[PDB]
Amino acid sequence: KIPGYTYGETENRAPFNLEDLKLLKEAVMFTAEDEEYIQKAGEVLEDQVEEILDTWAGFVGSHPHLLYYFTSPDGTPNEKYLAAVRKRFSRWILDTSNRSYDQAWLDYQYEIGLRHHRTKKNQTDNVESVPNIGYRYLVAFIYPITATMKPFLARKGHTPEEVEKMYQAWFKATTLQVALWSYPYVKYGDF
Amino acid sequence: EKIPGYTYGETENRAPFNLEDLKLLKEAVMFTAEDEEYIQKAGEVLEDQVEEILDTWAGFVGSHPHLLYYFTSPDGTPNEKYLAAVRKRFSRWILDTSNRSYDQAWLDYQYEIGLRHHRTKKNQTDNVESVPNIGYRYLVAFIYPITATMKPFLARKGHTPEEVEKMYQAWFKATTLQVALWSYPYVKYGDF
Ligand code: HEM
Ligand code: HEM
Ligand SMILES: [C-]#N
Ligand SMILES: [C-]#N
Repeated sequence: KIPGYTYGETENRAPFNLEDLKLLKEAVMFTAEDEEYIQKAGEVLEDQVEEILDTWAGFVGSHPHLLYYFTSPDGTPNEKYLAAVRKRFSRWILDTSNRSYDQAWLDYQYEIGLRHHRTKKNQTDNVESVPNIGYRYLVAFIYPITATMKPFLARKGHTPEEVEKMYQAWFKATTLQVALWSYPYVKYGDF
Repeated sequence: EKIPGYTYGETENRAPFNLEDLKLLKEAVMFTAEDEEYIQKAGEVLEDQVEEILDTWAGFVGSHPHLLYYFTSPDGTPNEKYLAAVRKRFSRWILDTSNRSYDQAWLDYQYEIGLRHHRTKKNQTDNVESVPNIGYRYLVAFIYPITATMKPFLARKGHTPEEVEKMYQAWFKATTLQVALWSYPYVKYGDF
């Protein structure tokens, strides 16, 4: 198993539904063309995940105010926390590429938002760490997530056109997800 | 000659986020002095194309009833006065993003723009009757179509793909940065 990974088995139903999802996909310009290319992105990234995770960890770890969110109260990084999240983040790369974007997917998107937010942060791994990840950084991270993926998307010999389409699909899907993850952060009724 | 409703540098509130917050947020979006240079270049490329850009942007918003919704009168039809007034301020925002120093005045206006999408100030600037709040989910979503809209225009002055990529990436970073700041009035106090 992947510890803490509970896709399909969340305690809550998401507060957004399939119509909300359709409308949000429209807002990020996501179509059947992106369904095709996000799946291809999975195929390309799957065997590169260790290097992708090393790069992502390098980014977070190089900024004290970001590594902060994985620290124990004494200010030192909690390596068990980092390692447990790494395994779930690795799986998220595959889920983004392979899962149907349906009710189960929406339920887990609500869960991931809850886990960055004070509602559930630190509970999954039973760690003691900072209580909340400020929302400002969830939005900001859309950029470095896409920048991290981009070079890896070129490494299986796909055409420049195909690489660009995979990258754009990844950007749309990341944006879509972060928008959903805002739910527990947003003043009730303003989402 | 004054753009109605455009109050850059003269807003009523100091932003709740400061220049140190901004430094740290720039780090999170990988925005550096290099991007300052490339966003200025993007400005130079985009400036004389703004009418086409605005038509393209309006076309996207107008293409989906649930998006055009945010500019509608109670009868469900677009408020053309509202669209036209916002268009002029959006045109200016393209230039500001490219040309202003991201300093305290800039931060203060980012708080203002957030407040104007939010129920706090929406519809007050133009004194219109429209929908009370733009759901935050769409502000985040729109990071994508903003970048997709700018991309082809960034290539229309003969720059190489490598140069267009640097301008595009700078625009993407700067748009993300701004939407992150605009979340402030939407986010539960203490969670931003
Ligand atoms: C585009 C934005 C982001 C993406 C795509 C992302 C991705 C993920 C994923 C896939 C997980 C595991 C979800 C699961 O439990 O199955 C996770 C958890 C986590 N992320 Fe992020 N993340 C983002 C923003 C952030 C930011 C800004 C930080 C600040 C460093 C951060 C730090 C963490 C932490 C500390 C956890 C563990 C939360 C917990 O205690 O459950 N993430 N993230
Ligand atoms: C990346 C996201 C967005 C960007 C860059 C953007 C840009 C802008 C700008 C520059 C303005 C004028 C600011 C000023 O008053 O000086 C504005 C206002 C406005 N925008 Fe957006 N916008 C975004 C998201 C959205 C969304 C999702 C909608 C929904 C259709 C929307 C609809 C509106 C409306 C209705 C106004 C007028 C608000 C008021 O009553 O003052 N915007 N936007
Ligand atoms: C999150 N990493
Ligand atoms: C906003 N348009």
